[PDB]
Formats: sequence, structure tokens, C-alpha cells
Amino acid sequence: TTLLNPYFGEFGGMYVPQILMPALNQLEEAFVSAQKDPEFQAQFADLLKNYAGRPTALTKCQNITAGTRTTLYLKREDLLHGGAHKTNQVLGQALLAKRMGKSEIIAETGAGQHGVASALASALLGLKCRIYMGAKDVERQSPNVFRMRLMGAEVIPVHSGSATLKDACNEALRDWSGSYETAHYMLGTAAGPHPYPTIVREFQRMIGEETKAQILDKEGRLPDAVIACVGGGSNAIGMFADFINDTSVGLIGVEPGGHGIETGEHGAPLKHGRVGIYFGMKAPMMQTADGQIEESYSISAGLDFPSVGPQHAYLNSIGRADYVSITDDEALEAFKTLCRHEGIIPALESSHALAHALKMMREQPEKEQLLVVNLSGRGDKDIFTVHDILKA
Amino acid sequence: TTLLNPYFGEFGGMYVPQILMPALNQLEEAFVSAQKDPEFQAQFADLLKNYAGRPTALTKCQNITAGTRTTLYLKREDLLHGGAHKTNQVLGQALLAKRMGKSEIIAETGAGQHGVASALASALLGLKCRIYMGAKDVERQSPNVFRMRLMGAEVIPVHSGSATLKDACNEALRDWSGSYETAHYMLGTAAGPHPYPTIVREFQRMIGEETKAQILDKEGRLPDAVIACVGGGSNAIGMFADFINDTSVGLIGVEPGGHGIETGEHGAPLKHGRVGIYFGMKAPMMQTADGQIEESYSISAGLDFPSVGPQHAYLNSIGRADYVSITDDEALEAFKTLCRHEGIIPALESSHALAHALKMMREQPEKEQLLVVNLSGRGDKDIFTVHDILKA
Amino acid sequence: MERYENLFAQLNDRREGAFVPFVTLGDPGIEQSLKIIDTLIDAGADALELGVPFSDPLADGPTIQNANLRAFAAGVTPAQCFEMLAIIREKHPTIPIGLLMYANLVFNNGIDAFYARCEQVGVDSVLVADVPVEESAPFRQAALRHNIAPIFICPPNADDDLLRQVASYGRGYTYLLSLHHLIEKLKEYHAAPALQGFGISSPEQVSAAVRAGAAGAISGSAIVKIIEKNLASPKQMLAELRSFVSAMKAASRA
Amino acid sequence: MERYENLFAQLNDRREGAFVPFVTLGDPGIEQSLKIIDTLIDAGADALELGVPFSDPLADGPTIQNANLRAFAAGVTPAQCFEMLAIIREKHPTIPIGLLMYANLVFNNGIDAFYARCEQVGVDSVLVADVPVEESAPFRQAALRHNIAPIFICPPNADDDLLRQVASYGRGYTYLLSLHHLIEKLKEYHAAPALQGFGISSPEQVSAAVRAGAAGAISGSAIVKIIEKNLASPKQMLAELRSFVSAMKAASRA
Ligand SMILES: O=P(O)(O)OCCCc1c[nH]c2ccccc12
Ligand SMILES: O=P(O)(O)OCCCc1c[nH]c2ccccc12
Ligand SMILES: *Cc1c(COP(=O)(O)O)cnc(C)c1O
Ligand SMILES: *Cc1c(COP(=O)(O)O)cnc(C)c1O
Ligand code: NA
Ligand code: NA
Repeated sequence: TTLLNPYFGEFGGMYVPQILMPALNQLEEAFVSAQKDPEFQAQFADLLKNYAGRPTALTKCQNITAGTRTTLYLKREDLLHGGAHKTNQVLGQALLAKRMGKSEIIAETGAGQHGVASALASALLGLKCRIYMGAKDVERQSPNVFRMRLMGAEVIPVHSGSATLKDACNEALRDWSGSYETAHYMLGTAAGPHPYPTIVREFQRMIGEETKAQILDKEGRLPDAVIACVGGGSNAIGMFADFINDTSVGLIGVEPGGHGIETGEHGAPLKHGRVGIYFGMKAPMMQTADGQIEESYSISAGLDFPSVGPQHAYLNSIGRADYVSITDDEALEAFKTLCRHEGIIPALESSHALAHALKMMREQPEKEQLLVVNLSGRGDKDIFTVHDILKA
Repeated sequence: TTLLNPYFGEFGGMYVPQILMPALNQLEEAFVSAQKDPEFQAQFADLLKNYAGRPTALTKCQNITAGTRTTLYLKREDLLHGGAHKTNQVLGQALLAKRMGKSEIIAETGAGQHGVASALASALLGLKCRIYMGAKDVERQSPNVFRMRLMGAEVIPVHSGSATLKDACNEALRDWSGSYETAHYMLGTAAGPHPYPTIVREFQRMIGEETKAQILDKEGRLPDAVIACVGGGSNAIGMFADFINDTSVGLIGVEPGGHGIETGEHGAPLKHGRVGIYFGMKAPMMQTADGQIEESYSISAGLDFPSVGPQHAYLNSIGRADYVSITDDEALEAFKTLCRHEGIIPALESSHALAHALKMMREQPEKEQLLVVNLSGRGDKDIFTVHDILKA
Repeated sequence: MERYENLFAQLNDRREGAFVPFVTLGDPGIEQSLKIIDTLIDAGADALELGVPFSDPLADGPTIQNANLRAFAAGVTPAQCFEMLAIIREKHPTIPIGLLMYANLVFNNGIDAFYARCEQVGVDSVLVADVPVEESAPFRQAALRHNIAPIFICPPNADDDLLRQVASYGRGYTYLLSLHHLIEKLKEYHAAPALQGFGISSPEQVSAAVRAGAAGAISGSAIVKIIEKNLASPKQMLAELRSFVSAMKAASRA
Repeated sequence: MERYENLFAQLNDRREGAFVPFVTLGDPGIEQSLKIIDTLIDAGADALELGVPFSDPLADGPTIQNANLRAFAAGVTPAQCFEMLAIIREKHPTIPIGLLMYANLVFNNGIDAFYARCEQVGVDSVLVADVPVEESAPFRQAALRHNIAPIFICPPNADDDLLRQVASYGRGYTYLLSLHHLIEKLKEYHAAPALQGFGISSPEQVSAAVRAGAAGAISGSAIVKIIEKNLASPKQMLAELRSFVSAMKAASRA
């Protein structure tokens, strides 16, 4: 039994070993309680404002759209403390862990942004943090690994399986199965077993709420579409949530097309995978014809989650949101364009969302449209990657 | 003749070759005009808010001060677009350049933060930007150099002299002497010839104005002291300005002590240099007994300006502000402490200011005091430096 | 078929506990794995619990995680596992055979098709490690339609409602994960006989499980370690597996 | 002393322009620099403009920047420069000697002390490159008290107020940086005789400056380049300096 619906249509659920169910039920109950607690809401709002820097700006990009009938705004999650939207939800989950009397945090991370965010939230809130990271990811993210250690977190390399994000995801679950009494598993995206998709969306929903108030203030109307990259689905569902009931607002999720969908080397399970059951949920997955889970490929390390949040699969199924893909080269071109024309270095993740907005604009330049791209993070971290590619 | 006083007591002035005086007078006149122009003020406020992310948060640091009678807040310039306070004033100077009908920007940079900020402001505002950087600095700041190029700026290595910041400063002036008709020299700190010390302070003064409103809101009184690192003096004078007439508020500037004042390897000309005339002003300088200008040394690349803003020398002389120094090791310890206890990675520049606040707290733990440290920038850029040192 | 029912009836007639080893199919290769399984049976295994290698065995400890990797290194696929299962059943008609599966491999090409394939090759039960009772409906329904026993784990804590669900939903045997109260309650609610599992690695643990009221004990990591330890010597591997299983099974006898 | 006044009177009696080379003291070494200066004089220099190496010559172009670096590489200090200046004056009693200084080197140990040292060694003028008329008061006052001519640059544009200030404030000569209107106005306001400078590198430029009404021409980069070009051959260096100065001075004659 649960207090909230674990499914979005056919997607979602709680596909975890029996031993983990009490942890999920405990978390769901604490969450429902926290959401009705004005004190919890005030403490969360306070950290978001005074520690993380909310609200984040909504920046109009006139130089990029000059000569077309597209008006483009960027929701500036790149200006959030930590440099990405991940910070919002780790602060809420950290407060939930404390609400449950937990003193420890367990987290998984691929590119390391979630590890960094979990570590910073744990440092601020006095939680003892341990992070699982696939050894291949550890190897290629030494900067993020060192930040986690400076912040007091223990980083544990995972060598099992492919030694990447999904393997770290399995190890986090394994750990929690036996330590949930004193540790909270701080899941990094709007995926996994209920109640995580729900919790993560609610702790990222201020992105869309602010965007709505900011766009109404600046344009006196809602956007024609809000566009966000989709790795696991948290920044996108955070931007989409408050607009779901505004039927006129398009919700466009952008998955990584990698070297191109036809190459098979991509990270677009929602539109090009097959529904499966893994990581505690039923959702579209990157998997072999046999049912073995595979990695997502993208020039962007952070769009590496091999599945997608169940609410996105659901919004897609009913036609409420549309999902598309953007290739590595398209994302790189958008990264370059934003740097040169607006002086903003976007994360390569976010660059996928920008790349799709640029296509909407460039393909029909005389189409009048008000677009908001969720700039989920800053791209300082991608400078070396982009440099080498350009050097190549 | 000038519209405004070029001096702060005996310090300041316009010590430039005759050929550059018309450029300084033109700039001063445009500045005075802009400051009275409500439209210029609105355009500047708009970019600061919607593009740069102002106001920045004022974060209370309870974990750092636990057990003492010190209450410490950090003014979060690290959350400003670009990651440091430099962004504020480059946007104002870029708008001034446009007010004067200039289409090009010239800038100098040491550690590269100012180059990056000048490049981003130029990209946003459609100015053609060229940056001078000493070749030794180019060599050790390839990440910042590449960001400047991604943003469309031309980066010009300076091999003359010591091939560092002061040499780039000389080359910027040289260039401008012949191009001021169409180019604006975007000076990077509150130093150099009038009107720059004045302009830079006014375009950074929102730091202190916001801090004052935020601290009054949160504590109902002014701080006992505001503390800021002093490289050239811009972030410090930006924090200090609005408090100058609040006699009860201490203004503490922190210069880099490097390996220790007694070693001579430091960057504390205000308290340990000798007044000289260079870079267009009369001010305390790092110089030989003979009068040759020397480099400032600090573990922090950004506290490399070999002199200090004339207004700081003046505030020091009359006893309105107090200047102290913090060594490399003290700054590193503060960097570590903030990361571990608040989950904020501070710039090593800013870490000097934090290190001094920590000393004020630790030395007299039962002294009741409300302190604000200007966290002038984020420290992602210093992770490698700190790592190697700790590895060493 | 009623292989588990028949087994437990026979064991009860002999006041004997069941000893059930677990191995990963195809670890360290198909041929060696088939020899390992025949050795476990000849050595006295009463039933078998067999894992199909899955890419993300999030309910498995290091030892089994490594067995999955060895099987994958050998190219083992679920299809090959089902080929092995038919060969195993063809050689051993009465031993109960239970699969330890991950949900995706069951759901992949259709839940009903999966249980139909299990029935076709002669498997007797399926324990889907990541399907709690709350999500088990389609799985147990399909299992029951194809005469496959759906196995459920009764966790260490397990409140009363859970014990009642596990007793109602499962068949064949109840997997008792890491005591007397859990066992008495399972019996009270007429649950399938309990097989105790989780770290069983010595004979005294097998005798203690039987003394506690469990119908037997499952041992996997202890078995898999022997494979891991003797990879360079297949003959020694089989000799050590025989010795260990013989000892563990002896401990289950009255 | 009145060396500039005497020089210009003599040159005027001969309807002749002044040719004034500039070199950096101590470039490429003290000994070679003293030989270079004697060669410039023997070759026909009417006066000398001499730079004291400074760490941050922000008013200097690349050629002179490099001369400063060579002098520093040789360990040249302002003190050594003043030692050279006394030796130069001791050998040449009437040639006007002007220093090209940066403000810090003048202000360093006291502005008045600096001009007192200039007077002691026999220097005739000082042009502080980074001191505009607006900040010149202490410098020109100290210069005048020690019988040193303070030299000011009249920039290409220079409005009327500036021409009037330069005419009133300067002595010795007016440095005319990069025309007829500037020259006529300087004469109208009774400014010190104008020496045209900035890129003068050929004889025709010297004759043109004199034709335009200037009292002479200053050439520095063109001279310093000859030093730069012949570093490996000091003898050839001096021969080429002699040839160039002789040509430039010939162009100034009626
Ligand atoms: O001896 P042990 O502790 O390794 O138990 C091995 C039991 C069979 C077994 C292997 N992998 C699993 C995942 C979930 C439940 C049971 C299993
Ligand atoms: O021949 P040119 O163009 O190098 O002029 C050389 C004039 C002497 C000279 C050398 N460095 C200076 C700085 C300011 C004003 C004049 C000078
Ligand atoms: C982690 C990351 C993402 C991908 O995760 P989502 O859960 O899909 O939002 C997107 N943008 C940035 C900058 C990230 O760090
Ligand atoms: C450049 C820099 C400084 C030093 O310059 P000031 O003009 O003294 O403020 C201080 N902090 C940061 C983060 C900087 O980038
Ligand atoms: Na994905
Ligand atoms: Na300084």
C-alpha cells in the first residue's frame, strides 16, 4: 500500500527487493508529511533563497534570435549554487533525511554533478555523505571527485558491471537496503522507484513556477513552449510541472542523440528504447534485444542515465509532452553559439535543449514563438571537452 | 581640469602620457553624464538583475561559527554570472563604452577572470573585445584563455617586462593611447588613473548596498565589520562604499601575505610597500629600493595587482579602514574550512577575507561580533592548485 | 508438476532438511557450469536455485556479481541458459529447479511468454529478486497459469501483513532471508515450506535452520566462492564443490 | 646653465635644424652605451635624449621596450645611469643632455632630490613621460629650482589651452609629437623651440621638420634599431650609428 500513486499510467512503480520496501514506504510517508508542514516548506525556501541563490534569473537572448520572430529566454539554473539545477532537490532530500532522523546520506553519480550537489548539501546540513560512482566515471571526473572530498564526502568507486552510472545506481540501492535505518539514499534524478520520481519533481518544481511568474512579468503571457534536456528527467520535469495544466504551453524534452539515432550510439531511450523494468521502475530503457541494460552515449557526460523518469514516458504517451533528440554536433554548435552571442557558457547537457530551440527558430524564422530553454547548468566543466574536440 | 576630484587625499591622480588625457577626460564626462541618466541606470540595473543574477544572496554560516559569539555572513558574489564580482563593473563599463559610441573594448587580465568578464560583457553587448595578458599568465591560465576565445574575444599575450599583469596593464594603456577614439579601455580594478578608481567603485557599490539591506533585514542592524580581500581593490571598495559613512561599521581589507610578510614574497603593498607613481596613479606599490615595479606574490593568482586602489590607501591613512594580510597557508585553511563546513568552494582570493574573519572569531571566541565577508568569487578554478599543494 | 511438494514430502518422511545450492548458469562457462550442476546433484543437492546472468543484479552481493561477470565474459545469454535448463532437466527428472531472475529478463519479451518457456523446459519456480509482493500480481498470475511456483522473499523484519501476503502468494517454498517467529507465523498462515538463506556457509548453519523449523537451507555465495577459487583448476573445483555440498547435505539429515 | 638656449641660438645663426638622437642608457651595456653616445656626438648629434631603464615604460614602443630589457639584462640601475651621465658631461661640456624619465624614478627618493642630482651631474632637461601638464606642478617647480628644463609633449591634437600650458610650462625645447598650426601656435605663445619626434627615421623627415618650422628632430627607435641589429658586432654597430647620424644631421643643414 502507498499514500500516493506510484505510477504515471503504465510507468513507474516500486520494483525493488522486498527488503527495501519499508525504506520506500517510510520515505513516502515522511515526504507527504513534509509537504504539509509549513515549517519544512519555510526551511527549504530559506535554504533555496539564502544559500542556493533562488530565484534564478530568466534571461532574454536577443542576440541569438535577431532577425527571426522567435523570442528566447533562458531559465538560469546555471547561476544556482553548484552550477546546476541539481542543488534544488538535494537540499530538499537532505532536509527530508533530517526530518526522518537520519544522519547519513548515500548518493550515486555519473558525471559527478549529483555527487557534488549531494556532498554540498550534506556538508551544509551536517550529514555524513558517501557517494557511489562507477570507476570509469571516477577516472574521467577527477575534478568533481576532488570537490566531493573537499566537501567531506566519501567517494566509493564501483567496479561492477560497466563501472558507470547504472552500476553506481545498483550499488547505492544495495547499500541502502542494509543501512536505511540511519541513512537516506539521495537519488539524483526523477527516476527510480516511487516515491523518488514524485519527490524529485516536487523539489525541482520551483524552476517552472519561477519561470511562469517571470515570463508573465516580462511578456504578459505564457511561453509557447518550454524546452529542457532529459538525462534522467529532473530538470525537465522541474521546468514542466507548473505548466502541465496550461494546455497551450508546449513541453519539449530533449534526449541526447549522441552520434545519431541511426548509429545506435545515443541516449534517447524514451523515443528510441524499449520499456523494461530496472532501477526500481518500469520505464523506457537502453537495453539489448535480450533485456540486458546498456549505457547511454552522449558527448555530455550528464545525460548518461540509461532510462528516463516514468512521468516523462507518461506525458509522452498521452501527447502532453513531446520528446526529440539532439546530436553531439548540434549540442556543440549550440554551446558555441551561446558563448559567442550571449557570453554564457552552457553545460553541454543544457546545450541539447538550446540546440533544439535554435532548430525551432532556424527552421521557421518567421514563425512567431516565445520559447524558454531551461539552462540546467553552466559549462565551465565542459571547456576541456569542447576544446579537444575543436582541436581534433 | 576635471569634473570630479582625481585624488583621495594624496593618492590617485592621472599620471598618464599627455596623449591619453583626452581619453580620460572624455570617459569622466561620459561617466558623470551616465550617472545622472535614469535610462543608463535602468539598463545597467536590468543587466545586473536579469543577466548577471543580482541581487546575490547573503548566506549565514552557522556551522563555521558554532560555539563562538561570532555571527558570520558571506555576501555571495561567487553566485554572480561569471563566478566573481568582476562581472558587475564590466557590464557598467561596457554600457559606458556604448554610451560614448565606442564599438571596441580593450582589457588587461592577470589570472584571467577580468579577461573572461570583459569578454562576456563584450559578447552580450556587441562589442569587439581584445584582451592583453602577460605571456606567463597566458601559459598558466589556459582555461580562462579558452573561455575568452569561445566568447569571441581576441587574446593578446604580452611578452614585455615580467610578462605578467603589470605588463599587460602597460600594453593596454599603450593600445588605447592610439585607439581611444573607437575603443574603450575596460580597466579591471579600482585603480589606475582617474576616473577609473571612481568608476569601478560606483559600478561595484551594489555589493555593499545589497549587503546593508540584507543584513538589516536579517539582523536588524549593521555589521560590526565587513571584510574583503584586496588585490587591486574593486570588490573591497564595492563592499565598503555604502558603509563608509556608517562610522560604527569596520572596513577591513585583506591583502595577500603570500609566504609571509617577512619573506618579502607577498602582495601587500598598502601596508608593506612604498608610495610610488605607476599605472597612472600615485599609490602604494610593490617596488625595489630603486623604484622599479615588482610583482605581487600570492598563492592566489587574482591578488596579483602590484599596487592598490588609491581610495584604499586614503581610507587607510585617515583610519577609516584597516588593512591586514593573510598568508597562503591561512587562505588555504579557510578554503578547506568553507568547503567542509558550508559546502561552498570559495575563490582563493576570497579565502583571504574569510581567513581573516576566522582569525577574528578564533582569537576572541567570546567576543560578540557580526561579520560579513565578501565572497568575491567561487573556487572551482582553484581546485587543481589546492589539490597539488595538498598532494605535495 | 509438483516437484517441490514431492521433495518436501519425501524429506519430511525422512525427518530431513533440504539443502539447496545456488549457482549462476554459465559460470564460468556453459560446459563447466553443466558439470558443476551435475556435481552439486550427485553430491546431494535436494533442489537447485539457478541465476540467469543479468547486467544489473542490484539484489546481489559481490560474490554473485562476479559470477555474473564471469558468465558474461563467456558470452552467456538467457537463451543459452534455457538451453542448459532443458539439458539439466533431461538428465534429472525430479529435482526441483528454481530460477533467480531479475524483472527485466522476465518482462522483456512478455511475462506470460517467460513463464511459458520455464514450463516448457521443466523449471519449477521463479524468484524475481526485484519484484516485491506489491508489484507481483502479473508475475505470480503468469507463474500459476504455467504451473510455475512464484517464490517470494520473507525479509528479516516482515510485518504481519507481509507474512500473510507471502504465505498466500507464494508456492513451492518461501525464501526466508535471514527467526522462529517468522517461521511459526509462516506455518500458521500455511505458507510454502521455508528455505532459509543469506550467508549459509557451514554445516552447523544447515542443522540450525532445520532445528529452527525451516524446511531447509539455500547456500549460494559459499558455493560460488568455490568456483571463484578454483577457476584455474576445474577438476579441483568439482572436487571441492562435491566435498562442500556433501558436508552441507549431511548436516540436514536426522 | 643655458645649453639649449645656446644651442638653438647657434643653430639659428647657421639656419640649421637640430638633430637629436635618443638612446637608452646602458643599452646594451654601460661600456658599449658610453661608446655609442660618443659616436652619436662625434657623428653630429646636436643634443642627446637619454632614457633611464624603467621596469614599466608604458609610453614606449617595442623598440625602446627591448632596449630597456637589454639594459636591465646588463644590470643597469638609475644610479649607474647617473654615473654615466657625469662621465658623458665631463667629456662633452656644451651638448644639451635631456633625460626621458618615468615618474616613479623621479618621485622615488624625492622629486626635489632627483632634479638636484640632475643638476649635479650636468643634465639639462627632463621629460617625464607619464606626467601630463595637469600633474606637472611639483616636477616643473623642482626642475626650475635646479636649473633643469622641464620638457613637455605637445600631442598631435592638443587643443589651444594645452598649447598655452605647454608653452608656459616647458623650457629648453617643446617635444612635438607627430602640424604647421601646432608649430605656429607654439611660436605665438613663445614656447620653447619645437623638436619634432615620433618615427623620425630618415633624412627627408629631418629636412621636412625644419621646413615646417620646427627647430629640429628627435630620432630614437631608428637609432635603437641599429643597436638591436648589430648586437653581435659592436664595431659594425658604431659604424652604422655614425653613418645614420651623419646622414640625419646633414639633412638639418641649410
Ligand atoms: O548464500 P547467499 O547469501 O549468497 O544466498 C544465495 C541465495 C540465492 C540468491 C542469489 N541471488 C539472489 C538475489 C535475491 C535473493 C536470493 C538470491
Ligand atoms: O623615434 P621615436 O619615435 O622612437 O621617438 C623617440 C623619442 C624619445 C623617446 C623615447 N621614449 C619616449 C617616451 C615618451 C616620449 C618620448 C620618448
Ligand atoms: C545532471 C544534469 C542534467 C541531467 O539530469 P536530469 O535529471 O535529466 O535533469 C542536466 N543538466 C545538467 C547541467 C546536469 O548536471
Ligand atoms: C580579480 C579578483 C579579486 C581581486 O581584485 P579586486 O579588484 O581587488 O577585487 C578578488 N576576488 C576575485 C574572485 C577575483 O576574481
Ligand atoms: Na536517459
Ligand atoms: Na595589490
